[PDB]
Amino acid sequence: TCPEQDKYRTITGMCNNRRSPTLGASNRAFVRWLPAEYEDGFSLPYGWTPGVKRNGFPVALARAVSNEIVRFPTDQLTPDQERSLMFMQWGQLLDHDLDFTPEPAARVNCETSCVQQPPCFPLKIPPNDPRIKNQADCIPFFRSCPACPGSNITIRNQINALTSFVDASMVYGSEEPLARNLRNMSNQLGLLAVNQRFQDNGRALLPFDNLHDDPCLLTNRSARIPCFLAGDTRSSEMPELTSMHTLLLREHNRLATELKSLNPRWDGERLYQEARKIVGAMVQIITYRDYLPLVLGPTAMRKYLPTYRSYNDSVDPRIANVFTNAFRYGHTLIQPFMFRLDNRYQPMEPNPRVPLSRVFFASWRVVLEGGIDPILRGLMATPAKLNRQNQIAVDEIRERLFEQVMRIGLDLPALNMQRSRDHGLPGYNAWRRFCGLPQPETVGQLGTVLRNLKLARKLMEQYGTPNNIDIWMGGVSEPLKRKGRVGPLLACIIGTQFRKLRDGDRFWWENEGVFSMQQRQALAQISLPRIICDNTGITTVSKNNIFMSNSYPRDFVNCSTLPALNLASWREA
Amino acid sequence: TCPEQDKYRTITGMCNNRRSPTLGASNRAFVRWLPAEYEDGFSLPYGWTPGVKRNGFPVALARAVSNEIVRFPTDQLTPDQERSLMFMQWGQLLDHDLDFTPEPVNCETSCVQQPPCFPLKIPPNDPRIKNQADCIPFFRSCPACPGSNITIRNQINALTSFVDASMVYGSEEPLARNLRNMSNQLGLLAVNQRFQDNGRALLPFDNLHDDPCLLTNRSARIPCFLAGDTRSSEMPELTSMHTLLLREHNRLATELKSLNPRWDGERLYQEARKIVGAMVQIITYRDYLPLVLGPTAMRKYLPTYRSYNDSVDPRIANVFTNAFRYGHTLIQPFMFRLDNRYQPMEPNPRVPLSRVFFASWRVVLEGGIDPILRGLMATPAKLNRQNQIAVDEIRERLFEQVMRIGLDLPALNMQRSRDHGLPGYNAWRRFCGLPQPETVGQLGTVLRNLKLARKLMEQYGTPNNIDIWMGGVSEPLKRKGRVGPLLACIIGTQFRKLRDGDRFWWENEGVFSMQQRQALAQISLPRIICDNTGITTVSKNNIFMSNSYPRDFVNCSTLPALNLASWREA
Ligand SMILES: *[C@@H]1O[C@H](CO[C@@H]2O[C@@H](C)[C@@H](O)[C@@H](O)[C@@H]2O)[C@@H](O[C@@H]2O[C@H](CO)[C@@H](O[C@@H]3O[C@H](CO[C@H]4O[C@H](CO)[C@@H](O)[C@H](O)[C@@H]4O[C@@H]4O[C@H](CO)[C@@H](O)[C@H](O)[C@H]4NC(C)=O)[C@@H](O)[C@H](O[C@H]4O[C@H](CO)[C@@H](O)[C@H](O)[C@@H]4O)[C@@H]3O)[C@H](O)[C@H]2NC(C)=O)[C@H](O)[C@H]1NC(C)=O
Ligand SMILES: *[C@@H]1O[C@H](CO)[C@@H](O[C@@H]2O[C@H](CO)[C@@H](O[C@@H]3O[C@H](CO[C@H]4O[C@H](CO)[C@@H](O)[C@H](O[C@H]5O[C@H](CO)[C@@H](O)[C@H](O)[C@@H]5O)[C@@H]4O)[C@@H](O)[C@H](O[C@H]4O[C@H](CO)[C@@H](O)[C@H](O)[C@@H]4O)[C@@H]3O)[C@H](O)[C@H]2NC(C)=O)[C@H](O)[C@H]1NC(C)=O
Ligand SMILES: *[C@@H]1O[C@H](CO[C@@H]2O[C@@H](C)[C@@H](O)[C@@H](O)[C@@H]2O)[C@@H](O[C@@H]2O[C@H](CO)[C@@H](O[C@@H]3O[C@H](CO[C@H]4O[C@H](CO)[C@@H](O)[C@H](O)[C@@H]4O)[C@@H](O)[C@H](O[C@H]4O[C@H](CO)[C@@H](O)[C@H](O)[C@@H]4O)[C@@H]3O)[C@H](O)[C@H]2NC(C)=O)[C@H](O)[C@H]1NC(C)=O
Ligand code: HEM
Ligand code: HEM
Ligand SMILES: *[C@@H]1O[C@H](CO)[C@@H](O[C@@H]2O[C@H](CO)[C@@H](O[C@@H]3O[C@H](CO)[C@@H](O)[C@H](O)[C@@H]3O)[C@H](O)[C@H]2NC(C)=O)[C@H](O)[C@H]1NC(C)=O
Ligand SMILES: *[C@@H]1O[C@H](CO)[C@@H](O[C@@H]2O[C@H](CO)[C@@H](O)[C@H](O)[C@H]2NC(C)=O)[C@H](O)[C@H]1NC(C)=O
Ligand SMILES: *[C@@H]1O[C@H](CO)[C@@H](O[C@H]2O[C@H](CO)[C@@H](O)[C@H](O)[C@H]2NC(C)=O)[C@H](O)[C@H]1NC(C)=O
Ligand SMILES: Fc1ccc([C@@H]2CCNC[C@H]2COc2ccc3c(c2)OCO3)cc1
Ligand SMILES: *[C@@H]1O[C@H](CO)[C@@H](O)[C@H](O)[C@H]1NC(C)=O
Ligand SMILES: *[C@@H]1O[C@H](CO)[C@@H](O)[C@H](O)[C@H]1NC(C)=O
Ligand SMILES: [Ca+2]
Ligand SMILES: [Ca+2]
Ligand SMILES: [Cl-]
Ligand SMILES: [Cl-]
Ligand SMILES: [Cl-]
Ligand SMILES: [Cl-]
Ligand SMILES: [Cl-]
Ligand SMILES: [Cl-]
Ligand SMILES: [Cl-]
Ligand SMILES: [Cl-]
Ligand SMILES: [Cl-]
Ligand SMILES: [Cl-]
Repeated sequence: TCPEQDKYRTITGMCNNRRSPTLGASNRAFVRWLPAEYEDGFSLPYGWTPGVKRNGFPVALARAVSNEIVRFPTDQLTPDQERSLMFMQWGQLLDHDLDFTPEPAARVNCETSCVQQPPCFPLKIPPNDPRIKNQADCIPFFRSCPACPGSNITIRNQINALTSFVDASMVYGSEEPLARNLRNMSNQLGLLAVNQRFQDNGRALLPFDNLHDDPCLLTNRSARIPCFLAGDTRSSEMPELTSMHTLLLREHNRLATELKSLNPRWDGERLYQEARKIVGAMVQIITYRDYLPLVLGPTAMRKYLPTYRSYNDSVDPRIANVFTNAFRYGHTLIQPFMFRLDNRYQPMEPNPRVPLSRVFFASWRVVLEGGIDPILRGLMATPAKLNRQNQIAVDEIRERLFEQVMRIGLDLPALNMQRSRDHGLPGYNAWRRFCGLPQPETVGQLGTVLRNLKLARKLMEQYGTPNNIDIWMGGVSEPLKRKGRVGPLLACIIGTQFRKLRDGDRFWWENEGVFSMQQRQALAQISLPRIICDNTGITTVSKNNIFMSNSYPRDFVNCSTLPALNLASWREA
Repeated sequence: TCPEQDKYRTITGMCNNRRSPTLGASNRAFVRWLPAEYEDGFSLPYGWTPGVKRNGFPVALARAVSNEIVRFPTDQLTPDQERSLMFMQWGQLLDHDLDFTPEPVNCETSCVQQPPCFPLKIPPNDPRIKNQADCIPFFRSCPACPGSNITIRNQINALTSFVDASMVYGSEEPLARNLRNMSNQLGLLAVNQRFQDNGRALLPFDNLHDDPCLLTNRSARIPCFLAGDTRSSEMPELTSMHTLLLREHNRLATELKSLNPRWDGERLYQEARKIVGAMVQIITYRDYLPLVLGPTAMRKYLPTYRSYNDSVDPRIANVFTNAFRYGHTLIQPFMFRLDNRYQPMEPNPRVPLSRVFFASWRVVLEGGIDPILRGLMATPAKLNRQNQIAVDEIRERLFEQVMRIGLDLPALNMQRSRDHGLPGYNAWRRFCGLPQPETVGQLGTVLRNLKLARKLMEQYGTPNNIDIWMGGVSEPLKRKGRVGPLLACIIGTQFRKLRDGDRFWWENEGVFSMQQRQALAQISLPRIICDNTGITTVSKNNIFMSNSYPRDFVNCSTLPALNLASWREA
C-alpha cells in the first residue's frame, strides 16, 4: 500500500492518488472517454480488411487523405505573426511529459515488409501518389502495444509508458532504473549526469545513450555522435527538442547547486528531490500560465480551466486515448527548417536554415555545430507556422519524415490517422457529440461548421460522412478560436485533459502543503526567458509571452531586466 | 463487420450497437463507472494481506459485518403490506437476464488463501461457526485479462446486458440451439421428455458433471433443469418463472403457426422470441421498476422514452452487479405453496429456504409450478428495515444441503465487492451527486438512524470504506420505493442505458409496427400466468403490489389476452 505520509512524487507516479494508486502512473492502459470502434468490435482497425466499410462507407487511405487535404505548396506557407516557433517546441516537449505509446521492436518486419501480418498495419499507397509511384509499396507502421496481448475477450487498449502528471518526467524518467541512471552518483550534490565527452562552451550536454540500434549515428557516419539519454526516449528526435531537454538539465543542476550553498547540510537525495520539485512546478507554471491560454484562447481557457480551488482525489488524472491523437494538432505549427542565429540574432553561417529532413536524430548538430544557444535563438525569434485550412502541414513531415534513417520517408499526418484507427478512436461527429457540439450530417452543414464549403466537399469525397472523419483530420480542419490555435473540438479535448492533470494532481504546485506560501510567491516570478538566461550564453531574450514574442529586436529585452528566482524561502535552520 | 440490415437480435448481443458492436454482448468485461480500488492498485482485494489498511482503517471481516449489522431475530420479521413476493422473484429473474459473473481448483475444501481463492475468515464469537480454522468458501471472479501486471483487474459478464429474455433463450449460440426443438419446423423450445406438470411442459434436464440438485433429495434422483441461464434451478420459485416463460414462448409459436401457416421454424422462433423479449421489457419498466425506485426517482432517472441513441453505452456496470443485490433484503425464509382456493397446500405449505435450494425434485414431485406461482402472488415480500436487513436462511444456511458448509449471502455480497475492486459508499455517493458523510453524525443524518450509523462506524471506521451493498441497503427507502437514494441512482442509471441504448427496444421505430405496439401494451404477467398454467384466479393491477387473497385477486376471464392479429402476413 501507499506511505500514509510522503514529501515528494514517486518516479512512476504510483501513489499520487491514494484510493486508486495506479492512476496516472507509468506503464498502464489509457483511459477511454468513448467506447472503442474496431472493424471486428474488439481488436482490428478500420482499413484492415480490404472492402470492409466503416459505418456504411469505404475507408479512405490515410495517405490519400493526406495527399488530397493536407498537402500544400511550401512557397504558400504563412508565418504566424502572433506565435514564436518556441510555441511549437514547448508543445512537443510537454507532450513528452504526458504520453508515450509503445510499439513492438523491429522484428514479420514492419520496416522492410509490406505484408499486413500482426503486428504490422502498413499504410497502402493510393493511385497517382505524388511521391510513391509503386502501389505495391507502403509506408511502415507498427501497431501500438496492447495492454492485454492475445485476448479474445478484452477490447484492445494501448499503453502509456509515462506518468500522466505534469511532473517533468521527460527530465527525471518514469521508471526507477532509468531515474537512477540519469543521476550523478559520484557525489552528494544531487545532480543529473552530464556528458563526459563534450561540453557546449563550458556548459553541460545530456549524457549519451547506449542503444542497440542507434539512429543518431546513421545521420552522420564520420561524426560518430550517438543519441542522448534523457527522461524520455525521444529526446534526440530533433535538435530543438534536444535543446529544451538540455536547458532543463542545466536548470536542475543550477538549482541543486544554489540549494547546496543555502542549506550546506542537505545530502544528495534531498537536493535532487528539492530541485526536481521546483523544475516540475516551473513546467506546470509555464504550461498553464503562458502556453495553454495561447492554445485554447481566453473563452475556452475560462470554460475548461476555471480558477484552481484545490486537489480533488476523485478526479481521474489518466491520459485519455484520444488525447494522444488530438494533442498532435501541433504538427500544423511546424516550420520546414531548423533556424540558427548568432548573438546578434543574425543567420548563423554556414547553414542558418537546415531542412527538417536533415535534422531528425541529428545529435551531431548539437555537439559539432555550435550547441544549443543558436537553436534557442531560432525558436525565440522565428514565427511558428500558422495552421490554415489549405495549408495544414509541410512536406518536410508529410513526405520526408525520418528520410535519412528509414527505407522510405514517412507521412506524419497519415500516421496520425492510421494511428487513430489502430487505437480504435471514434470519428469526428462522435467526439463533437462527446464535447456537446453540433454534429454535421451533410456537406452543407459541414461547410457551415468549417466556414469553408470547399474543404467540406473534399472531406466528404474522402470519407463519405462526417461520422467517419479521423479525429486528427477533423480537429485541425476546424477554424481557430479567437486568440487560440485550435478549433472548438480540439479545445474541448485538450482543455478537458489538462484540467484533470491539474485538479487530480496531489502534487500540483498550488495545492496546500506542497510549497509554503512564500515559495509560491517566489515561483510566480519564474519564466522561460529567465531560464534561458540563467543556463545559456544568451543575454537577449523574448519579452513575456515567449510563445507570442517572435520578432527581433522589437520583442526582445536584456537578461538583466528580468526577475530571477529567489530561493531564500527554501532555507532551513 | 455487422449486417447492414437485420430483423432480430443476435443471441450474443453482438451488433446491437453498430459503431461499437461488442457493447452489451456476452463474455466481455464490465464497464467501470469509477476507477477500481485494489489493495495493490491493480489486482488484490482489500482484506487480502493481514494488517494492510484501507484508506487509513482496518478492513472489517465480511462475516463480522454480516453478524453485527445484518443479523436479526427471525421472529421480528416484518412483512411488506405493499409488495408481493413476486416482486422479489421478478427481480432475481431480471438480474439473470442482465449479468452473470463467472468463477473458475481447491477453494471449496481449502481455507488457504492462494489464488484464485479468497475465503472469508471466521471472527471470534461467531453465532454459528465455532471452528476459527474453518472459513466460508469463495472463488474470485474470473479476470478479463488473466495474469496481467499491466491491466487493472476487471471481471466478465457472461450474458447479454440487454433486456432480451436471454435467461430463456441463452447468450451463446451452442446453448441457444440446444434449447430449441430441432425435431420439427414449429420454432419451439425443448421441453422435458421424462415429466409433465398436469399435462403442461417442464424445462429440459441438464447434463452436469457435478449436479447439486441430486444432492438435495437423493432417493428422488431429479437433476437440475436446463435454461437460458445456468442458475434456473437455484430456487423453485425461479424455476417456476423460467418454466412459465418457456410455455409462453411455445404458446406464441403455436398461435403464430395457425395465423401464418407458411412460416418456417426459424421465423416462428424469432418472432415468438421477439414478443417474449418485449413482454419482459414492458413488465420491467411499466410495472416493476416504478415500485423499486418510487415515483420521484422514476421521473428523474427514467424520463419518457424518445428514441434509440447509438451513443448510449448499454453495458452492465461492475457496481450494478453488487447494487442490484438489494433484492436479498426482500427474501422471505420460506417457500409458500397454495392450492386453487389459495389455502396452505398440504403436504408442507411452508418449506424453509435452506431445503428448497437446487431442489428441482419439489417441482417434479410436489405439485408443479401452479402452487408456487400462487404463493408468490398471495404472500407479502419481506420488508427491508434498518434492523431487519436479511434473513438467516441466506445468512446462515445458504446452500446448506449441497456443500460442506452453509454460506452467508450478505457476507459474500461484501467479499465480492472487494474482489471486484469497487469503491466504498462515499465515492458512489459522490458519483451520484449525493452528499458524502465524513462523521458518524453526518452518517446518522443520511441514514435517519444514528444507532445504525454508530454500528457501521464501529465496523468500518469511515463512511469512505463502507461496502457498496451494505451502505446501499442501510439507506432509508424512498417514498413508494424499496431502495434508498444511492441504489436508486445506480439502478435507475443502469436501466436507462439498457433502454435508450438498446436498438431493439420495443418502442423503437422499426422494431414493431404501430399496431403490434398497441397490442403489446395490453400484456401483463397475471395474463401470462392464466394462459400457461392451471391457475384461474390471479393478482390485480400491479402484480408486484397486489399481495392479499381475495382482496387483490380477479378471475382470468376478466383480463384481455394478447391479440396477435397484426402479426398476420399475405
Ligand atoms: C471532484 O471531482 C469529481 C469529478 O468531476 C468531474 O471531473 C472534474 C475534473 C470536472 O470536470 C467536473 O466538473 C467533472 O464533473 C466530481 O464528481 C462528479 O460530480 C458530478 C456532479 O454531481 C457527478 O455527476 C453525476 O453523475 C450521476 C451519474 O451519472 C453519470 O455517469 C453515467 C456513466 O458514467 C453517465 O451516463 C451520466 O451521464 C453521468 O455522467 C456525468 O455527466 C455529467 C454531465 O455531463 C457530469 O457532470 C459528470 O462528471 C459525469 N460523470 C462521469 C463519472 O462520467 C448523475 O445521475 C448526476 O446528474 C443528475 O443530477 C443532477 C442534479 O442533481 C441533474 O442535473 C441531472 O439531471 C442528473 O439527473 C450527475 O451528473 C459525477 O458522477 C461525479 N464524478 C465522480 C467521479 O464522482 C466532484 O463533485 C468534485 N468534488 C468537488 C468537491 O469539487
Ligand atoms: C558529477 O559531478 C561532478 C561535479 O559537478 C562532475 O565533474 C566534472 O567532470 C568533468 C569531465 O569528466 C570535468 O571537465 C574536465 O575538466 C578538466 C580540467 O578540470 C579543471 O578545470 C575545470 C574548469 O572550470 C575546473 O572546474 C576543475 O576544478 C575541479 O577539479 C579539480 C581537480 O580534480 C578539483 O580539485 C577542484 O576543486 C574542482 O572541483 C579543474 O581545474 C579538463 O581538462 C577536461 O577536458 C576534457 O575535454 C577536452 C576538450 O575541450 C579534451 O580535449 C581533454 O583532453 C578532456 O577530455 C574536462 O573539460 C570537470 O573538471 C569536473 N568538474 C568538477 C566540478 O569536478 C562529474 O562529471 C559529474 N558526473 C557525471 C556523470 O555527470
Ligand atoms: C445521446 O446520449 C449521449 C450520452 O447520454 C448520456 O447518458 C444518457 C442515458 C443520459 O443520462 C444523458 O443525460 C447522458 O448525457 C449524449 O451525449 C452526451 O452529451 C453530454 C452533453 O453534451 C456530454 O457531456 C459533455 O461532455 C464534455 C466532455 O466532458 C465529459 O467527459 C469528461 C471525461 O470523461 C468528464 O469528466 C465530464 O464530466 C464530461 O462527462 C463536457 O466538456 C461538457 O461539459 C462542458 O460543457 C457543458 C455544456 O456547455 C457545460 O454545461 C459544462 O459545465 C462544461 O463546460 C459536457 O459534460 C457527454 O460527453 C455526451 N456523451 C457522449 C457519449 O457523447 C447525447 O447528447 C445524446 N444525444 C441525443 C441525440 O439524444
Ligand atoms: C519529428 C516530430 C516533431 C518535430 C518538430 C513533432 C512535433 C510535435 C508537436 C509540436 C506536438 C504537440 C504540440 C507533438 C505532439 C505529438 N506528436 Fe509529434 N512530432 C514529431 C514526430 C512525431 C512522430 C513520428 C509521432 C508518432 C507518429 C505515429 O503515429 O506513428 C508523433 C506523435 C506525437 C504525439 C503522440 C505521442 C505518443 O503518445 O506516442 C503527440 C502528443 N510525433 N509533436
Ligand atoms: C439463492 C438466491 C436468491 C433467492 C433465493 C437471490 C435473489 C435475488 C434477487 C431477488 C435479486 C434481485 C432483486 C438478486 C440479484 C442478484 N444476486 Fe442474488 N439471490 C440468490 C443467490 C445469489 C448468490 C449465491 C449470488 C452470488 C454470491 C456471491 O457473490 O458469492 C447472487 C448474486 C446476485 C447478483 C450478482 C449476479 C452476477 O452477476 O453474477 C445479483 C444481481 N445471488 N438475487
Ligand atoms: C424425496 O422424494 C421422495 C419421492 O420420490 C419423497 O418421498 C415421498 O414422501 C411423501 C411424504 O408425504 C410421501 O407421501 C405419502 O404418500 C403415501 C401414499 O399415497 C400416503 O399414504 C402418505 O400419507 C403420504 O401422502 C410419498 O409417497 C413419498 N414418495 C415416495 C416415492 O416414497 C421424499 O420425502 C423426498 N425427500 C424428503 C422430502 O426428505
Ligand atoms: C418437439 O416437439 C414435438 C411436437 O411439439 C414433441 O412431440 C410431442 O411429445 C409429446 C410428449 O413428449 C407426445 O406425447 C406428443 O404425442 C408429441 N407430439 C407430436 C406432434 O409428435 C417433442 O417431444 C419435442 N421435443 C422436445 C425435445 O421437446
Ligand atoms: C558530418 O559531420 C562532420 C563532422 O564530423 C561535418 O562536417 C565536416 O564538414 C564540414 C562541411 O563544410 C567541414 O567544414 C568541417 O570542417 C568538417 N569537420 C570535420 C571534423 O571533419 C559534416 O559536414 C557532416 N556531414 C554532412 C553531409 O552534413
Ligand atoms: F525510442 C523511440 C523513439 C522513437 C520512436 C518512434 C515512434 C513512432 N514510430 C516510429 C518510431 C521511431 O522508430 C525509428 C526511428 C529511427 C530509426 C528506426 C526506428 O530504425 C533506425 O532508425 C519509438 C521509440
Ligand atoms: C507479474 O508479477 C507476478 C508477481 O511477482 C509474477 O509472478 C508474474 O509472473 C508476472 N506476470 C506477467 C505476465 O507480467
Ligand atoms: C371468481 O369466480 C368464482 C367462481 O368460480 C367466484 O365465486 C369469485 O367471486 C370470482 N372472483 C374473485 C375475486 O374471487
Ligand atoms: Ca509526466
Ligand atoms: Ca440479456
Ligand atoms: Cl478515448
Ligand atoms: Cl557521456
Ligand atoms: Cl499556473
Ligand atoms: Cl480549402
Ligand atoms: Cl545573445
Ligand atoms: Cl463500476
Ligand atoms: Cl429431459
Ligand atoms: Cl415500457
Ligand atoms: Cl457434499
Ligand atoms: Cl439499527
